[PDB]
Amino acid sequence: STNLKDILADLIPKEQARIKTFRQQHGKTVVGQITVDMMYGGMRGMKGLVYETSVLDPDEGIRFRGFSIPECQKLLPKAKGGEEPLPEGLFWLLVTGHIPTEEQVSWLSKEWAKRAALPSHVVTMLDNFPTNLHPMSQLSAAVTALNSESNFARAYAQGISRTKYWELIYEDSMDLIAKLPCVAAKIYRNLYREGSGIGAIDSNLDWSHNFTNMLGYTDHQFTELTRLYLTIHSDHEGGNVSAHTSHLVGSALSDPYLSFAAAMNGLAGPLHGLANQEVLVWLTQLQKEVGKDVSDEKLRDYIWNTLNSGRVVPGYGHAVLRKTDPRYTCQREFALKHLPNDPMFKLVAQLYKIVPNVLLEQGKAKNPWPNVDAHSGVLLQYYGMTEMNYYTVLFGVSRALGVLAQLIWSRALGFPLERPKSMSTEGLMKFVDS
Amino acid sequence: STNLKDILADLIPKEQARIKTFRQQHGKTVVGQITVDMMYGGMRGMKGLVYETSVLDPDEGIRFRGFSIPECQKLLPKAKGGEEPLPEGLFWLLVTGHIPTEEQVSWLSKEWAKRAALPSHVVTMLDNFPTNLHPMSQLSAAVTALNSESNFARAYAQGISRTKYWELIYEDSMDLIAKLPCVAAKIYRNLYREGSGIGAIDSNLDWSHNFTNMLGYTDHQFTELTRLYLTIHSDHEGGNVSAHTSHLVGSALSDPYLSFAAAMNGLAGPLHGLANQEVLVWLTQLQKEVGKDVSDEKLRDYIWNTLNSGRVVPGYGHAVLRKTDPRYTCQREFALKHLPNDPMFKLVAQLYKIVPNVLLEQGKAKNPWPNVDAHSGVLLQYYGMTEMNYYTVLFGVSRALGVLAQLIWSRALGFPLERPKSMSTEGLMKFVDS
Repeated sequence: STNLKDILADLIPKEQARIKTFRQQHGKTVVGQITVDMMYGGMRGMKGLVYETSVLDPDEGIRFRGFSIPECQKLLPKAKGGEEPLPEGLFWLLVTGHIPTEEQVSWLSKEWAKRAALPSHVVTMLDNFPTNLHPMSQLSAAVTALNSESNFARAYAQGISRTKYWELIYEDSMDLIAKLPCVAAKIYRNLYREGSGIGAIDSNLDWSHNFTNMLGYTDHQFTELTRLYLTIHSDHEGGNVSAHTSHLVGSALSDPYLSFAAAMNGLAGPLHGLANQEVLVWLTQLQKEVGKDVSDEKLRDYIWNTLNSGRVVPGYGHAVLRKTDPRYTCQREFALKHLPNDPMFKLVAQLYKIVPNVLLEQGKAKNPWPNVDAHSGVLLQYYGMTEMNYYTVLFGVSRALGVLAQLIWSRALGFPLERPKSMSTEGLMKFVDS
Repeated sequence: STNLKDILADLIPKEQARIKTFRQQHGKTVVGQITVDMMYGGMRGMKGLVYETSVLDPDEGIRFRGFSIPECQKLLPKAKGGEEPLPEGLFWLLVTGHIPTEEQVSWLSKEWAKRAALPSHVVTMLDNFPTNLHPMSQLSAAVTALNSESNFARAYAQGISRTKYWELIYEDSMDLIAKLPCVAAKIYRNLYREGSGIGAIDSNLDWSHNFTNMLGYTDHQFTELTRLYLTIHSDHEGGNVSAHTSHLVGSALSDPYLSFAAAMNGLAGPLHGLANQEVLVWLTQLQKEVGKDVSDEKLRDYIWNTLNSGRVVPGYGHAVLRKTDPRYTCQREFALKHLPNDPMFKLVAQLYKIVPNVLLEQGKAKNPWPNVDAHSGVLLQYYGMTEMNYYTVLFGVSRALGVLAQLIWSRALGFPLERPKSMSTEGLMKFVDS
């Protein structure tokens, strides 16, 4: 059927019954050890939470409810006259575990169009932000202010059953996804197009297309790039700072608006949300140093000199994943068919030819292949989206789809408050003796 | 000396050297097991992080760098003509591990006065928020907007040494603590005093007194209640949602403004920030049901009936702490000397007489004593602070002191990104076989 809520309602008791019998048997089964180093080291390598929407497969990349990225590219529905997978369909996949039909994606598109509205106090707030305020701060602050439209918040205050929490979490999550393009386009134009207006929603367009229209972009291939981008950056397990922050805040029964905004303050941190920008800065510098006509030998020399100097090539290397990131590969294929003669893409492609063979030869990088962030900037830049501070806002709007799909499930399955135990240094030294 | 930064700079390399040798020896020492139930159960009972500023002692209550609450009441400096401990002094204690002198508290008071300023865009934003927007949302959104004044953010973007991060984290944290009363009083008056102004900072007053003036309160004993309140709600280990959220977001190198605002979205959740309000609602109902002249027997009957009905007495019970919460006791003593004939306090006191003996007799509650949240509402209500939505904003302003004391230390000690490992249900079932 074309009602995502009905399907979701049917799947929940079944997953509840699967988890109930699993924990009965294996609840006290041990899955790991905690060390002193793990406590000092940011829980590195500690299995700490259940996050159902995605899992990293060391041989194939990130999987979306079992489906690899190549599989999602082929199976997820497209726009009419398009060939890139729609985010609507990714969202359906993460909530249900099932690839949706054309009829389901179209319905979801219409639903997000229906729900897309901003109250006048958020509009006013956004127009009064200074140029001085970072776009990620604008995004978080405006989403926090939209919790005045949270119906989970208001219903909880009146009293509702634990077993029904997921219902209004789903409703609030759908409304938030619907509004994100409006909030994000508003920020873009207030900062980078002199306060010009974002125009109106067209209810017959998909999410991505309404977003590029609101941004003021016109090129069909930019809209196609945005569909791909938003689908592939949508989720990457629960351990990363943006996912875990939404999870943790969500666990206190804070509504989707509050949870997502907290997540964006995490994504804004330079150790989580700047990888795209860092690669692009480094490519731009490289191009200046070495020139646009560079020989395979001269680039190899520069890479070798970089590594011998003890610096790293940004966007390359991984401890776990054993092949090139499919999300990188998706963007490479886009580039080859739509901007194969762009000079910055040629540099990116030349790096793909040369760097990994150098890295295998040095023999240090556990796996010498590039990730998604090595390829994303040159594509945005090609279509005139050159405001690098804004890149993390796009990642955010994408990542909403994954974190909110999980959040619905967390509440459906009754996941409790996240409350690990902390220790001081002095305390942990005493605990060591026992 | 009277420079907190200098003292802090002297202590850091010493704690670094203590941690270095500790992890050399005991780094691979195991401190616990992780079970499947712990993953499904919000990391309950998993030792997961190092948080230096406070530790829960099962026999004495929460300790602030080793000092119990009774010790902090006697040793922390007071205002002239006061007898309640100043928050300034608590902050000094958490940063240094040392009880400050009078000269140090006074200096800290002057520093927070010096730094207390709002830019015009935050003022405008606060005045344009609707009545419809919850005060906790107002607080978080305005603090996120103040990251435009973060000097850690701007310095990081230009490039600074890992070893110097704590310096600007300290600066930004001091500025944020300084501004919180302005932001919080602004919210109070815009919501509950028809938009009237908060007036100016007096540089010769302490933090609490400037806050009550800005709120529009006049009673000396209210200012004294606020000093006590802000000192005792300041920190309670790292495991709670507000602390852990600041810690986690902080770990991505997000600045103190972004970290604290994310923390407030966590505190806003009903499972973390509503305990005060819930007790007060329940006391008000109780008073109606049973009357103001209630006999010890009639109240005992109502408590017994409540428990036999299988409901709980809010603000009573604890799995770990084996005596009455000192933070409760602090408020009881305040009440006995300043509002001993208040009818709601008499009810609170009558409950203290009767409930715990009933709970020991039922023999279920591991420990039958009350916590801080059982006593805080009746005191706020007595002085005319009756806007219960606002109670969580006060808790927030207090909790800033503890979470930001830790955050400075996290960066001084080079704590890395918090990144536990997540698993799907399906994945965790497969991992079980191995």
